[PDB]
Amino acid sequence: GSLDRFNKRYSSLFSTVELSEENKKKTQ
Amino acid sequence: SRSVWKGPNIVPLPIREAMTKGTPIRTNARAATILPQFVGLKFQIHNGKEYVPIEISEDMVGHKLGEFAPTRKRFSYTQT
Amino acid sequence: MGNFRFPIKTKLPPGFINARILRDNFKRQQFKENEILVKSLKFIARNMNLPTKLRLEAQLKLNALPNYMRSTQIKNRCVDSGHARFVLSDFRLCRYQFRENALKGNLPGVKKGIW
Amino acid sequence: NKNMEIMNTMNDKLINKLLYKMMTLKLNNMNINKIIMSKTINQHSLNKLN
Amino acid sequence: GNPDILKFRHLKTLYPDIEFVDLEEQYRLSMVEAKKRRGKGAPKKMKK
Amino acid sequence: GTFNNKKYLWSNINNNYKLNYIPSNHNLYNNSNINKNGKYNIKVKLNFI
RNA sequence: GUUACAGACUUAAGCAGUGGAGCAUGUUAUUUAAUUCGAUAAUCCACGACUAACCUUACCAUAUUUUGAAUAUUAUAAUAAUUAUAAUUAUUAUAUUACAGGCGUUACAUUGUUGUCUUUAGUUCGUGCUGCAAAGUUUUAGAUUAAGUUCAUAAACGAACAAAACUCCAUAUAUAUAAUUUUAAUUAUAUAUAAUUUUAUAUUAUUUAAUAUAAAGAAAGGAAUUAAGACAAAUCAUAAUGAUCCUUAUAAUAUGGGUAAUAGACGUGCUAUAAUAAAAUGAUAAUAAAAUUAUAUAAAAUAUAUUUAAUUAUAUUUAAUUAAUAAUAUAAAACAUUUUAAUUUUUAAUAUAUUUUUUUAUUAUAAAUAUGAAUUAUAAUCUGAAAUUCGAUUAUAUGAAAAAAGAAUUGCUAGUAAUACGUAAAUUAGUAUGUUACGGUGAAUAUUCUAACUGUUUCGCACUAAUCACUCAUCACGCGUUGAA
Ligand SMILES: [Mg+2]
Ligand SMILES: [Mg+2]
Ligand SMILES: [Mg+2]
Ligand SMILES: [Mg+2]
Ligand SMILES: [Mg+2]
Ligand SMILES: [Mg+2]
Ligand SMILES: [Mg+2]
Ligand SMILES: [Mg+2]
Ligand SMILES: [Mg+2]
Ligand SMILES: [Mg+2]
Ligand SMILES: [Mg+2]
Ligand SMILES: [Mg+2]
Ligand SMILES: [Mg+2]
Ligand SMILES: [Mg+2]
Ligand SMILES: [Mg+2]
Ligand SMILES: [Mg+2]
Ligand SMILES: [Mg+2]
Ligand SMILES: [Mg+2]
Ligand SMILES: [Mg+2]
Ligand SMILES: [Mg+2]
Ligand SMILES: [Mg+2]
Ligand SMILES: [Mg+2]
Ligand SMILES: [Mg+2]
Ligand SMILES: [Mg+2]
Ligand SMILES: [Mg+2]
Ligand SMILES: [Mg+2]
Ligand SMILES: [Mg+2]
Ligand SMILES: [Mg+2]
Ligand SMILES: [Mg+2]
Ligand SMILES: [Mg+2]
Ligand SMILES: [Mg+2]
Ligand SMILES: [Mg+2]
Ligand SMILES: [Mg+2]
Repeated sequence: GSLDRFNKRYSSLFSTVELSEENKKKTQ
Repeated sequence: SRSVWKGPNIVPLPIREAMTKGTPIRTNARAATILPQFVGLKFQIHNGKEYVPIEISEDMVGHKLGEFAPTRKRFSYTQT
Repeated sequence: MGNFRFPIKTKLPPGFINARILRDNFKRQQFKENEILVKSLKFIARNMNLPTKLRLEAQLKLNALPNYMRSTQIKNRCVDSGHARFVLSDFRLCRYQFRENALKGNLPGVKKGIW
Repeated sequence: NKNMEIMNTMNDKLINKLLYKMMTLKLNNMNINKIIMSKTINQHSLNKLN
Repeated sequence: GNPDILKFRHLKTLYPDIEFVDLEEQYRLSMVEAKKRRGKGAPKKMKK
Repeated sequence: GTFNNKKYLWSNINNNYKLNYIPSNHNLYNNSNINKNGKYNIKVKLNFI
């Protein structure tokens, strides 16, 4: 349950909108 | 950012295009935390020399990408 | 590009020039230029009170900043020579070079440590 | 402020080199009289350098 | 340091009357000339 | 000549050391010009009673 | 592998260690795309490097720069400062060659510097004199000192560099200064004076020199300085320069990786293996010194870990001070109470009593711990933009080896060693088991025998790149010459 753990201890931030923010496809 | 507050270590990637169409993401980051938003995306993480193909684990969610691309070769001794 | 090593046209430091020195100096200048901005970005990132999207954007921006904006990248070189080991801050000089200068009398108040 | 003192002594050292450079003259590519100079000594009073 | 410091170039600007000699530069030029003479000069740089 | 000073040897005046390693009366220096053959230098050392 | 003295941390005592264990760090080897380069007998191995995440870095993979960091030459054009809409200059731009650049190769081309012989006592100068001369004398009959330093004697007399001395630290005294809130006057700091101590009585050996005794004194150390020569000792990776090689690459920039790889081996350290020794505690806060704080030092106090609170660690937020004024920082061992398995050398149930934080009686209490802290799991925190390779804390678990260590071997004669005594800074954004420094407490021992290695000398010497010297014969390889037959 690594994903579950991640969700638990990054819960206040609430981590889609986040994906859109952090996904510039110029550099690859 | 290790500490739970201010986490995670986020990097810019070509994520959305990979999600749309299976084009592997050639990362030279090695210090980007894996996220739930990319499990089942193909990454090609740098090893110093050669980029290493990995389909990001469902369990890898907590870890860094560089943790799955082992830089040094496995040591041996020439018994002469 | 061709006409300069780094993006911005910076001056050469006076006296002893070296490739490593040149590299360091430029980096220091860029840090000086973009010090306040970096600080502001850092503040925006490390904020529990602010909107999370904004803090994420700030973090991304910080990540995308170049090699020459980084304070941590700066390394104290010797000024007389271009060495970067045992560099004393009170006279920006390398160990041997400092000693050489000290014995000559270049230093303002330095002399043999006799006790 | 020791930073300022360091900057001053650097300046002084740079001026010494400049002075050394100046010291050698030429006369229409006929005679090159090389005036020898000592190492400079810089006296930093509150008012003035000498 | 202070990048604007007096150089040998300027010592011609400030005092044109005095025909100064930069010794290290002159030496370098003499070395270059010697290299040219004995077939050890720098190869001509590629442009492309 | 000589590099010892006899004013300090039998009197109230004492010798003192410049940068705590050069007897005051001494003054040492060198200057290294480059030759055709390579680098060389010329130490000078005077005493001044 | 010599004669006889003299020498000292040389040996001998003595104290503590190394060598066994685990970890740290350097080195080797091997590995690797790269594990950058150098140091590698004494005179390398926490060395260059007073901090390898990126940088630093020099190495590697992939990208991309090509007059580039300079100086000068020759041209077009643009902007700004100054003058009374023009001009003079300064710069910038685009080019243009010579080149620039090179941690590439050679410290067996060099510089400077350093190591070892070496704080060892040697090294020379005139000049004079002896010998045909190389050379010798000086530089030693005789002694002595730490000593070519000092007496004498001497064909010698001086000298310079060394030695000593002047120097610095520390000490004692005096004077000056400090409105005794920057106070520590029990101090700090300038200037002196002071000793390489003096005097006298005796007892041994020859006027003096060692021992002893006495009276006069604060009078007792450490540091720097390490000559000539040598080792073709170390450094071209502090830096510079000769020669040589590279010039779309051996020059330049970015992203990541490496320098942290691990069979065996080798040094240095650190922590240990428990009771002449470890742990809890100790607020009218037992007692220091030295040094740092405008690229900062961070006090008090609140919050969480943690029901009290203290401790320790973070966070919150900056009071004070850029400093004899505030902070880093209530020094720590010490000393005192408590506890401590191995240990039925203790505990707890009864009685017991003029050992009561205890005694006696009778019952039950049956080779790594309540030593050590390697290794690992999870959670947090710190620095930084970034902690995966690869950093530092804290918590909850985990609890290897190790039972004072073989041949051998290291340091140290006094405020020295020792110390489970702590403190500071340099290098950092961040990390010391390292380095450089400070105080605290504070000993044990002692010279006669032998190896070595420096200076002295005797004898020897076929050695002179000086014993890693020189050097003898067979056998083996080729090319001659002359015998025997
Ligand atoms: Mg011994
Ligand atoms: Mg061993
Ligand atoms: Mg061991
Ligand atoms: Mg080299
Ligand atoms: Mg190496
Ligand atoms: Mg290179
Ligand atoms: Mg060149
Ligand atoms: Mg160089
Ligand atoms: Mg050599
Ligand atoms: Mg040398
Ligand atoms: Mg004769
Ligand atoms: Mg002699
Ligand atoms: Mg002689
Ligand atoms: Mg001396
Ligand atoms: Mg007072
Ligand atoms: Mg010598
Ligand atoms: Mg050699
Ligand atoms: Mg070498
Ligand atoms: Mg060179
Ligand atoms: Mg290259
Ligand atoms: Mg890089
Ligand atoms: Mg290393
Ligand atoms: Mg060492
Ligand atoms: Mg114990
Ligand atoms: Mg506090
Ligand atoms: Mg204070
Ligand atoms: Mg206390
Ligand atoms: Mg065991
Ligand atoms: Mg324990
Ligand atoms: Mg302990
Ligand atoms: Mg740094
Ligand atoms: Mg001590
Ligand atoms: Mg002798």
